[PDB]
Amino acid sequence: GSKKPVPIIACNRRTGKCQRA
Repeated sequence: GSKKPVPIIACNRRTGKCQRA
């Protein structure tokens, strides 16, 4: 608990939906 990083997510070619596994 120090900094506020950001993971990676996968986008989808459908109903505005994007997220990681």
